Amino acid sequence: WTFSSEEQLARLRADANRKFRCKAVANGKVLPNDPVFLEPHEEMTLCKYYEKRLLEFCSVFKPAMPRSVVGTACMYFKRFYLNNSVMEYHPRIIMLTCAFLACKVDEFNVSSPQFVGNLRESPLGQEKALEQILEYELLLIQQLNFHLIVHNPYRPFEGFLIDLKTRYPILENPEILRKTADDFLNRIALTDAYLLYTPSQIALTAILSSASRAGITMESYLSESLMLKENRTCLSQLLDIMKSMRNLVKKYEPPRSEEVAVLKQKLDRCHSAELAL
Amino acid sequence: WTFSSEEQLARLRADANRKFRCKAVANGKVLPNDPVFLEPHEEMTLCKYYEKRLLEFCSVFKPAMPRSVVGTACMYFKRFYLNNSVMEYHPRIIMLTCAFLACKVDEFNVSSPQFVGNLRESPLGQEKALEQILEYELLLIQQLNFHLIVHNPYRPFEGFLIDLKTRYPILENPEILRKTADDFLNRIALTDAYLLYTPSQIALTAILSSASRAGITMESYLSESLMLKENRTCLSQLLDIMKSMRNLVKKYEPPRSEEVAVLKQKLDRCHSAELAL
Repeated sequence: WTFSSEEQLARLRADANRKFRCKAVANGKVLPNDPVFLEPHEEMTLCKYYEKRLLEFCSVFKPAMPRSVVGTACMYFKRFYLNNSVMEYHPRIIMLTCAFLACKVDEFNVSSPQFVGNLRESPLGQEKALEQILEYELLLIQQLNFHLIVHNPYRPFEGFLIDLKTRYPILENPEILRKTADDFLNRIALTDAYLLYTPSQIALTAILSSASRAGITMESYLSESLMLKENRTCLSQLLDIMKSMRNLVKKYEPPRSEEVAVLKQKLDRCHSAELAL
Repeated sequence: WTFSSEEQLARLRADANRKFRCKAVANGKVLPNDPVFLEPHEEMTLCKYYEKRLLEFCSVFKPAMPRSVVGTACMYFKRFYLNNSVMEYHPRIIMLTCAFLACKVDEFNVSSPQFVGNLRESPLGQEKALEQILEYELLLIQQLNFHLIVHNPYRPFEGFLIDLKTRYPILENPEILRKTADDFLNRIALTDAYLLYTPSQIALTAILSSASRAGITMESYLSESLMLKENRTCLSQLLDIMKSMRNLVKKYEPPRSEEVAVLKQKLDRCHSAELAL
């Protein structure tokens, strides 16, 4: 569950898209080239959109949801779709299933009625969503190969922040660093970076690249402090990895208002006709 | 998930009982020798009772539930409690969670509202049960070590029945054999036999021991047909294994009406006071 390239994820996602196309066509009600089907690239936009809808949900989640939970939930959502089609299991539901499962896994103390209680729908509407999470729970757990422990960036982040503040007492005002570094971490979390690097490299990139966004530079930081090494890197590599992630977020295209509007409708029209009977 | 003795399961169950006692006592509200706690032997009675309540539920389950499902569900229930206390997770709920998970795992086509629809409770009461299954789903899956595939006796049973009817055309009236052998299989399913032997040995014992209950004896059956061997046994062992299971069901003490009434009340009084805060 930590891959070697954007190409490797591209392939997996493509496979998932074909597998459904073939299943749908196999179950007769549609021709192989029917434009009802979403293209891998279209699935992606919808996933970007839902991952954002996922983030919003967690942000407003009244019983204040810890960042370990929101991070875990997003990792699930991503991994699910590396080999599953948006056309087969609706991401509106899978998204909410990832949040719930994540609360359970991370032992975040919240009951299901409390959880669905955070949805802007009538009491029965919310009960209905609770029902759908029961439907997809095992599916989600199975599609994750039963590997539910996900290591988030927030832990090594707090550690790097600690390292800096005691090592460079000048910046004893990290309250500014943290907020910036958090903003940047959120952007990385929206790319495939979580599936591509260690959470430490991810935490490190958020901090060094945010302090730097601020102007300040600790030219002796990596060398002096990080003579130590936990996640594979003779300094140089790390510098390239940071350049790599820093690039990923630079080239991240957010879902656009209207395309989503179209693709949602396609996705809805897809779940509408029995393609999966 | 196939053990070497009733002693091995006895130990596991005992451990589970102590672990809770210690957790409860650790969380202060109770003394180590408080009679509120159930003894391992008492847990057992309650489990026998619930496994029967489990069987009844599946029997009346309107969208006719296949025997693979009911068998799988009972295996879960048993395995859950090999290392978990009835005092900690109520078997009324775990029982229903095992049924649901089993429908999902075996791909028995039934939705959650359909499932809970089979409970003799008001619409909200049933929704409440659906909620509790969502609560315990992951727990159940985790406590099963993520091993959800359970091989039932019904498959090799149908095969042995086929073997007999073509090999001894006299008994071409197996409709009688089957019903008897099924009745006996139900009795084995209530003992630890499922956790102790292969489903083939279990299927074989149900058939050979039921034909025999009927009077008829095929002295050339094992030797002539079963020169073949899939599950460890130089004839002799098998004969001893059949003697073993045949013994287990002989010495199975069903839960008694009033003791249950008491133990339920103890169990309820247990879940009543916060022992698990």
